[PDB]
Amino acid sequence: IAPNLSIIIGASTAAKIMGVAGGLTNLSKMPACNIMLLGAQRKTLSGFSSTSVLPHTGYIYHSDIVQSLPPD
Amino acid sequence: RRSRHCPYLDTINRSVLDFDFEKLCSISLSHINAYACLVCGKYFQGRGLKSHAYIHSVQFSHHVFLNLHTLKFYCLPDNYEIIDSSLEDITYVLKPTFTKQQIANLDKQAKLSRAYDGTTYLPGIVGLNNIKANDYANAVLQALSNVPPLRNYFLEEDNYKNIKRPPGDIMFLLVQRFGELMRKLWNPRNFKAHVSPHEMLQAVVLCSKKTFQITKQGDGVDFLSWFLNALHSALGGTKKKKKTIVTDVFQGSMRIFTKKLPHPDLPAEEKEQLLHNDEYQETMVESTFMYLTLDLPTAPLYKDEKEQLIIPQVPLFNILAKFNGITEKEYKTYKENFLKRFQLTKLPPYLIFCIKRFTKNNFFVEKNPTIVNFPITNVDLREYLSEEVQAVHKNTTYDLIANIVHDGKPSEGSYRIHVLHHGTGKWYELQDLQVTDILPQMITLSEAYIQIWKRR
Repeated sequence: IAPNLSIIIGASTAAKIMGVAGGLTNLSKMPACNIMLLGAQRKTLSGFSSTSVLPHTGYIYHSDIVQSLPPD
Repeated sequence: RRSRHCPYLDTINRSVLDFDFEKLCSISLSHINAYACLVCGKYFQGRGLKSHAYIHSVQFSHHVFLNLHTLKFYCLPDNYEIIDSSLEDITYVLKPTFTKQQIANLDKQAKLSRAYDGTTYLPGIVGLNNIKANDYANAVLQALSNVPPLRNYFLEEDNYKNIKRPPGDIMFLLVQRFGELMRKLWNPRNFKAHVSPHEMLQAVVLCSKKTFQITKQGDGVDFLSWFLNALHSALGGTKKKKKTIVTDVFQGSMRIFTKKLPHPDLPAEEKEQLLHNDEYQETMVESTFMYLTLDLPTAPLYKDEKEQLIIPQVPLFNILAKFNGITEKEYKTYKENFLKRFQLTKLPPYLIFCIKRFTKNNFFVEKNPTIVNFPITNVDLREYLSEEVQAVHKNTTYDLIANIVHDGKPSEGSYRIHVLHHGTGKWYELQDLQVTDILPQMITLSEAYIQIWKRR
């Protein structure tokens, strides 16, 4: 269904970001800035720095491709 | 004869008797006729009028005592023998009478035993008391326990008396005290769920001299290397017993091919002629091992670029890959290096894996905290033997039995032991008196130091 998107990020995260976005047509009308925050949990900071508990982090930030890189 | 009945039977206190101390007179420092009071639990010199036991009996009004040699009870203030049905239980504590059926019906035992104090436990799974830096001693004693070939030779006192003891034999006390301690810990019915090796570390420090002093934490590998050797040497007086009860259990034949002078200081042509000389080549160096040594990769020494401070996990088969003709280790020493390749030619019934964690650098001794991923109930070692020997063994699979894990720096350590209760699968963690049925994953997560196997 989405050969181009399923190879950059992998089909798993591809499904996680297309299902939550309301479909491929829905996210095609969506800016990349908003596509970053797809499934971005507003995790409750447990008395920590907001940097420690990843703020503004979405499924794309948890994809295998990005996690291969150093945290910075 | 009022000997059989006594009006002082109830005064006996069973939870106070701590029979793990030295059986020498407290008042006058003697081992002869060591008599123990049952009311309070003190040692004395023996029976007789105006004797230390008699003086205590007529002073504290403690009547019924116990003989530690004849195992026959006495009432000292009138000094007559005492016989009772219930009292027999006490005699089972200091000298447990493990008849052969109880040995034969102990690997099939799955009932938690009863202690007088109420502290439940399983036999064999017993906490050895850490009096003074006995963590390594307790660890090695527990690891040596749970070995059925060694388990079935010491639960009976009639196994090691018949051995020949020369006039200069000064190490049989080690064997007999090991046997007695094992009987104390393997006891189904004892007042305390723990046991003190107080009578055992004394024999250890007598046989090993000041070495392995209980003041400072000893080294596990350095310990059992001497301990198994001492057990082998004690069994047999003035008679070469190449195979004794401990030799045919852990010892295995090993082949070594060793080449020497590979030193880089030699030029290419000179080294080519040297290997051409046929003087410096692989040699027939077959010998015996009491335990297989495991050499680990060095610590990463650097943070991983993605996940900093990554824990180094190495599969066990990488370590065991040393024992084959494929790999060869350079045990360099003094001026010239020595390239040795190892090989296995006789798998012992139980395989011991010592792990070289603690090593001295050029300046200071450190530890190698490299975790190892190792299975516990399925491993194959058939690739490490020559086929002309592989046909002999139809069992090359081993199951873990005991595991040793060390804590912290060499100068500050605290041994912990993972024991497998045979018959069941409960892996129990013992440090000093700890008892906890862990899962088969915490054994992999922790860093192992000494492993015990079974070829089945």
